[PDB]
Amino acid sequence: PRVSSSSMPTDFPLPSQQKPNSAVDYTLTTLDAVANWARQGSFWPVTFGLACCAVEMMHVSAPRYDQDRLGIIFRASPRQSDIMIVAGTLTNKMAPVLRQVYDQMPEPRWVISMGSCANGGGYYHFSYSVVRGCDRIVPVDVYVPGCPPTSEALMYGVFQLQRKMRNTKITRMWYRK
Amino acid sequence: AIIATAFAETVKFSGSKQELQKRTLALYRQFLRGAPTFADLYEVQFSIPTIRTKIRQEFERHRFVDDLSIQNVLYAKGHMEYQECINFWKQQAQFLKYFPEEDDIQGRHQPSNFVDKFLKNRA
Amino acid sequence: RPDAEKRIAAVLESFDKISNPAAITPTASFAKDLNLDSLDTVEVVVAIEEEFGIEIPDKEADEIKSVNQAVEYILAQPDAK
Amino acid sequence: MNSFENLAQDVNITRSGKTLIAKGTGGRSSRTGYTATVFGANGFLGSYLTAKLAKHGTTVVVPYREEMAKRHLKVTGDLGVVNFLEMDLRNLESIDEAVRHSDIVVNLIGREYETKNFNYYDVHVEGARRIAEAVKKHNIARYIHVSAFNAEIDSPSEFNHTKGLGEQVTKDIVPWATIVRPAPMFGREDKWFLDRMARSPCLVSANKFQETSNPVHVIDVAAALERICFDDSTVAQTFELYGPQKFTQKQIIDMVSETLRKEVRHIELPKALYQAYTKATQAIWWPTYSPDQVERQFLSQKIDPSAKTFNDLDLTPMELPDLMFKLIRPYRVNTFQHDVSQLENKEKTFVHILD
Amino acid sequence: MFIGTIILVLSFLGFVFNRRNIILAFICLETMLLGINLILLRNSVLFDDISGSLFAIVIIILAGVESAIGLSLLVSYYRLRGVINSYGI
Amino acid sequence: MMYLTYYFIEITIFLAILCTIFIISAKNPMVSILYMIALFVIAAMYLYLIGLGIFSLLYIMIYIGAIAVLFLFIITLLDINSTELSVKSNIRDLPLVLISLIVLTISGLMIYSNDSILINKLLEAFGNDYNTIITQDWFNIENTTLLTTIGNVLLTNNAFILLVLAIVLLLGIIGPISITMKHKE
Ligand SMILES: NC(=O)C1=CN([C@@H]2O[C@H](COP(=O)(O)OP(=O)(O)OC[C@H]3O[C@@H](n4cnc5c(N)ncnc54)[C@H](OP(=O)(O)O)[C@@H]3O)[C@@H](O)[C@H]2O)C=CC1
Repeated sequence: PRVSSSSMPTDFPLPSQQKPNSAVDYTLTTLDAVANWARQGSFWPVTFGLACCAVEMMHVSAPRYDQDRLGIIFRASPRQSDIMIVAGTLTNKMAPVLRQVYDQMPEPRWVISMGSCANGGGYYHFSYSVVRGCDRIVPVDVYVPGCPPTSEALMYGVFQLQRKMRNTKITRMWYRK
Repeated sequence: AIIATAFAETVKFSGSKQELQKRTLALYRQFLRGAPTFADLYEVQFSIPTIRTKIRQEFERHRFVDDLSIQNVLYAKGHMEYQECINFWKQQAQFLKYFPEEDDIQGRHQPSNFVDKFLKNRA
Repeated sequence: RPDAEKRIAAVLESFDKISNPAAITPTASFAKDLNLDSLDTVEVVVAIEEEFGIEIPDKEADEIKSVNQAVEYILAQPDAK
Repeated sequence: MNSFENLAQDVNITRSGKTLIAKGTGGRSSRTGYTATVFGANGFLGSYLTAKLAKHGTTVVVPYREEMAKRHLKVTGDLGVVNFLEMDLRNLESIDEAVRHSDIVVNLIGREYETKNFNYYDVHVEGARRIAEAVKKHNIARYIHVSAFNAEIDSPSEFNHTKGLGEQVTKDIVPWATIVRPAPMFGREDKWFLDRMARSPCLVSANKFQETSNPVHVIDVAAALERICFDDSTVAQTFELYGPQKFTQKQIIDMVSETLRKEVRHIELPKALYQAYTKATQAIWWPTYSPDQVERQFLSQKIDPSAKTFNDLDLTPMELPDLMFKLIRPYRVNTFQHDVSQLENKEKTFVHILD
Repeated sequence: MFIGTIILVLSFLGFVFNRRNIILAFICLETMLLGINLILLRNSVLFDDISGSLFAIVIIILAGVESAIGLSLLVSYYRLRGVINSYGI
Repeated sequence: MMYLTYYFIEITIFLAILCTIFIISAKNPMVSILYMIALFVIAAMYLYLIGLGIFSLLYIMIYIGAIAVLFLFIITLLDINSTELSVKSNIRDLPLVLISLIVLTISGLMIYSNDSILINKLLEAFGNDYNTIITQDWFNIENTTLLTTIGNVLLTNNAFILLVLAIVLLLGIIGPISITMKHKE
């Protein structure tokens, strides 16, 4: 008896507004919350992308604003990292190297654009030797404004990114799919 | 002293066409011998003959240039590009700038008569 | 001698620019047969040196201007005589 | 300067009474006027499609369910071009939102396997009906369904059965619907073809590797959908995008093995055992072959000769044996150099050990 | 008495019928010495004697020095030639 | 329970056979060195089985710890080409391999006995049938083990061999220097 009907519900709420009410739902919420706790408390960017305006990023590694207190560690290599920070000017002589480093990163992976020269080209927007935005190469999740963005702006941007991953659905979406 | 890199030639402006003929021919020969290296180093998706065809096209571009100084400039620029390519300085993009043709046909309508250009406001 | 001209005349007719499909002979000029311009005369010595797995110098890859000179230079046994 | 290679004119007019004036030369900043909607741009084919649409400034509405698979689409165009909505076939308002302001709609929905929330029927029939009813309500000018090759309303394969029912329902609500019927697509990061023959530890065929088909490069099918979205001659029509050369499974595998320079592993164990092993692997959460696909291993490609083809769009579809090098060179191991002899005498001149 | 004789014989045969490289030759020498030491230590246990273990420890010393000298000699060969081809010594 | 640990020696024999065949058949020599390490481990196991763990450990800290480190230290730095095991190249040795195997094994087994008739010399080697009684006496008073005994005899009764092994090790220092290090100055 081959299927030839469908009880497909309407009015099924969307993921943003999907509250839990079943034990499977609370369970998947707990597993997602733990995975996201892991993703938040260990937030390791790669040393690449920090060309120009590295001073303000190094000041977030400094005493007054310790990034390591949030579990941030900068790594030499993509393969161990999750996050890329496209600080500074993204020139046309460098974009392919950037895309290599981004494809080399293992999923899950995010991107956070620190500064104006990397968001929309900023000051050198009309130059011959510039990518007018790092969007053109890689997909960006958070845009920090500034030139050079204050250490506090970078920390706040990381606290917006932690929020993005914290309201992420890893298993609940599979229970939808 | 700051010594020259691998395949560097000293810039020397020949006073005659008969010597630059020889230098250009050596450059063409080196490009051809090195084309398989240009296929290995850059992850290329076509033939070595197609590279040699493009090289012949690029040398036919300026085949009819009789001003000696401009020829010396062209030869120096070509040796620069050979040094850029054979040493793995260029990446794939900067190399396949020279091979637009190999990439897939860009769309359908490629105007070649007037009326299509007018309908596309390109006339 | 037949070990060479056999592959030589192979790569000459493999070179499509020759307006004659079948005019390759010893004492066939690369130039005044008009089979080739000056660039093709280098494309051919290139295809020959790589056919035989060798690399000819500059002065002598200039001196190679006909089939007799090519067979006589491969005769020196660099490799793959 | 850049070009509008997709458009034949700059002033176009939809069948819904909208005028669409093009602006620019056809680069990142240009606008085609159009507004489309692609229900599976997150996937293998829809990704190449949105890339080709948004390269020229066509506004692209991209319904998504996972926020993280999609991000690789925002790159494909300027700001404001690519627009995202969270959607689900079990919510109707979401579908009306996605299709409201669209001149074009593109349905790429369909899994090669069943799930707990979606059987083959619910996703290939009811989902098509929901989208069709919204395409009809809002009277969208164009609708471009994609329904799998070999589709037939009643068939041993439930997949092809549903795919055939999705065809007739779409065309029985939206008479002006265009239907495409691609054959097995191949390319970089494909689902079940070259990445599998190049990565899977061992293949299996309940038949022999004998199922006949005409495969096709996915970029060309994306070119086809581009050349159909804008050509209004293709209403109430049907297409068979199959490809010039007929290839049996064993032929493809031998070319894959030749190009890879590694011996692909194939087994050829019978039907019921493989069908059972697939059925038991459908309980783990990750996609795997499903009982209905080994059923399709016995169903070669019957081509419908009454439907349009590539040559009705001025296309020259590509050949597998040429492209396999580009697609499989990454898995090429390239063990070492050939025939190291006649190199001792050359190596003898160099200094190998410094002091 | 068995295991030592077997490793010794198989390693002599793989030393003799190696048409491939040289590191197999070094390895087969070391395995031959191993099998000898096992033969000898088995006999030394069964007799409850010490001369066997003395000769065994001496073999270990001498075999390590053997490998040191052999792998300097190989390095000399490589100095001059640059490649240790499959059928060269 | 008792007889679960009865055939461990036969297991090690079978495993040593395997590792030898694998050393001989492997493509890349690095793998052959890894199998040699497996063989030295199996030997160390067998030595523990027969009551000599001290030599098991001396092997693991000498052979594996130094010699095999060095073998990898060489093959990592040298361009040691190869020729993968084949049938066109190595099959020709099968008759000679087989004859050599049979003769060398039967001779290596007959050699250890003093009987005059040949066949009985091998049938004596195959007589591993009877168990060895172990009695307990009370004459050993100290805590002397094998290493202490080795030190006593090596440093008293056989001092000369020690004072010659010092010179063997001087060769191990001085020859490799002379070979590798060019005293141009
Ligand atoms: N690729 C091929 O070889 C062939 C493909 N086809 C057809 O062409 C289309 C191509 O898809 P393909 O390129 O194969 O890559 P996919 O099949 O992975 O594309 C699947 C898309 O459909 C979406 N989707 C699937 N099920 C649902 C659902 N239940 N509710 C909502 N969205 C859903 C997915 O969204 P998400 O990714 O967010 O889950 C994904 O974007 C399909 O319709 C397929 O049947 C036909 C013949 C051969």
